[PDB]
Amino acid sequence: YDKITEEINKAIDDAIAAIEQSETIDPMKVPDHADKFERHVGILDFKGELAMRNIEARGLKQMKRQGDANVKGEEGIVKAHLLIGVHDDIVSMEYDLAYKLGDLHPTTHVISDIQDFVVALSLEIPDEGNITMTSFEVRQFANVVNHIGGLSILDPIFGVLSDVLTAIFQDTVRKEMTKVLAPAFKRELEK
Amino acid sequence: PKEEKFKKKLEEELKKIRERLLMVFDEERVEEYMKIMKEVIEKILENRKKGSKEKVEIPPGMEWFYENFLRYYDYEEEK
Repeated sequence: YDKITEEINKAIDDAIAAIEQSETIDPMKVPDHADKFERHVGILDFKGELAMRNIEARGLKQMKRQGDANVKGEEGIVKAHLLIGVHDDIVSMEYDLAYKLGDLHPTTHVISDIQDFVVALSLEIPDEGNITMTSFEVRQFANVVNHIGGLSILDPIFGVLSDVLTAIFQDTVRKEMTKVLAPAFKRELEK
Repeated sequence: PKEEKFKKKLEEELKKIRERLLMVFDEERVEEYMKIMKEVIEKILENRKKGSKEKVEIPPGMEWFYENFLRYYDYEEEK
């Protein structure tokens, strides 16, 4: 099993090294997003809209394999599960947020910090030869800390925009980062 | 001393909060919310002044403000 684990780790580190030398990964562009939101905090009821533009992720170049590759032997087929992470660095997204709440329509630069950004993948290998990536997904972010310019941490507008942007990250940003990360890993692993 | 400067900065932050809320809601709701926030602030400060670790009772919806004001106060005791 050690030969299998070493070959998988070697392929994964070669993959990661090729990925880190791609200008698409750091910085990574994210498609512009816009949403409507309703949030009820006590007596305050916020009904508004927001638009994130020029979204850019930084810190993915420090991607590293986390732990030994999980090797499984099922029905004469090798099945691996792996985690590749950026601990010791934070993935940081910078973007321009234009939000509208009633008469207020400000436009501010925002910096959101993802802690413990890590991706999970699953490989299927016929024991004779060749690697097939069968699953790939960016993990649900442990914590997304938003730094919105112009707003105090005490401002209710800050709390509302923070909650809405965190939900947007746990949905839209995660999926659009998966759309970039999955095919490149597929290329390196299956070649 | 430093706590007077803290109180002044906090009152300035509250003034800005009120002025921005008046751009979204009506003055009745804005001022009532300001009252709620000040009550929460005074409870938190009174709790901390006695070196207590017991959590204060927070009205519904103000838990986010509870955590954010705790962080804010801790940052300003560092600074």
